[PDB]
Amino acid sequence: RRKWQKTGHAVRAIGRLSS
Amino acid sequence: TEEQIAEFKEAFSLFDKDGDGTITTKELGTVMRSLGQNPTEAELQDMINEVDADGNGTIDFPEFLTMMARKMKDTDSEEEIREAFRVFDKDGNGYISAAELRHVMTNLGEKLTDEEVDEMIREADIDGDGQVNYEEFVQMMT
Ligand SMILES: [Ca+2]
Ligand SMILES: [Ca+2]
Ligand SMILES: [Ca+2]
Ligand SMILES: [Ca+2]
Repeated sequence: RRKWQKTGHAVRAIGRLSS
Repeated sequence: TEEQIAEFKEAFSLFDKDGDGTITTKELGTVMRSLGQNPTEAELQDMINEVDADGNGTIDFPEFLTMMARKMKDTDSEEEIREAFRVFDKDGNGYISAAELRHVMTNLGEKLTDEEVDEMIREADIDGDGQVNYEEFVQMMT
């Protein structure tokens, strides 16, 4: 799940920035 | 703590392709394009500027960690996660398959085996249906 967490954060990092 | 901090770092590293310690506008557009996004140079600058505290043109780890650590409002976090699920769920069928998880993981540069991906699906697949639904993604994402 560390692969999930790590990846989710990255995908989330883009969302945050996209604002 | 050290953990979430290190998680955030590992994420940072998905972005910082060169390992120079900073995410340039080019690295941002790279990761974005991988994930089916297609931002214009303009957007990419505005994006990098939104979080470049030291006005140095690039975003370093502590600028990232700062973004990544900001308090996201509940209703907002939920929204953020829905949008994230939608990056995995490419077909938009409300379920994340192993095919989709494989694409995302691979585009992000992450290197895993078909067995590892299947494992990720497995661990997150509480309802044993071979696919990861929204609540499973959330249960896993938090
Ligand atoms: Ca870099
Ligand atoms: Ca900076
Ligand atoms: Ca799907
Ligand atoms: Ca399921």
